[PDB]
Amino acid sequence: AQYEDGKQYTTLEKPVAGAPQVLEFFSFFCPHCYQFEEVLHISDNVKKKLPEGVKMTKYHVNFMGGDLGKDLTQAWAVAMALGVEDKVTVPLFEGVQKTQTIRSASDIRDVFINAGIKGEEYDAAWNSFVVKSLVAQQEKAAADVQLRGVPAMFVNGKYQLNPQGMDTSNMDVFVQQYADTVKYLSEK
Repeated sequence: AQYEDGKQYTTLEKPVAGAPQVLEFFSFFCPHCYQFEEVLHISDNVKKKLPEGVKMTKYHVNFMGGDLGKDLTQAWAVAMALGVEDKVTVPLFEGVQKTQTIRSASDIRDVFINAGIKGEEYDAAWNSFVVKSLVAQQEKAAADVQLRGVPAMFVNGKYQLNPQGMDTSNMDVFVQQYADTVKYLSEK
């Protein structure tokens, strides 16, 4: 076949019912994730090829960066609750991996302030129980698929993208193959 289990994807031995259609995991500490966001724009290019009616979910994980890793998962929860993902993703990646100016929750907070979210609004979100369950959702989804590495994408809780089995000579070709694979699995 052209798309083979074990080649461009793997199949979960333990399918996850009720899972989001397209589920992506990342960490602001994750060097390939930085690439995926900054250079390849994977999430965006997957969306451009996905069908109508399919929604895209992205969650942060704890298992990188210790204490600050967990802070970041709560901050992504805040970003999701306030709908400001597209305004903080890049400064968070760069603050953690490029400039190294993010070392504490307060530094994470500065990114949101500079992005124009109000202090009060941020702190209320940060401490809200709606954010606590969003943290819970992120952790649970990661638990349900036995996640020990990122970046990771899952389609309908039973297929996992396998980017190592795609050619990386050409960034652009890699992305389209990646995206086309998701679309394929989507229709499966």
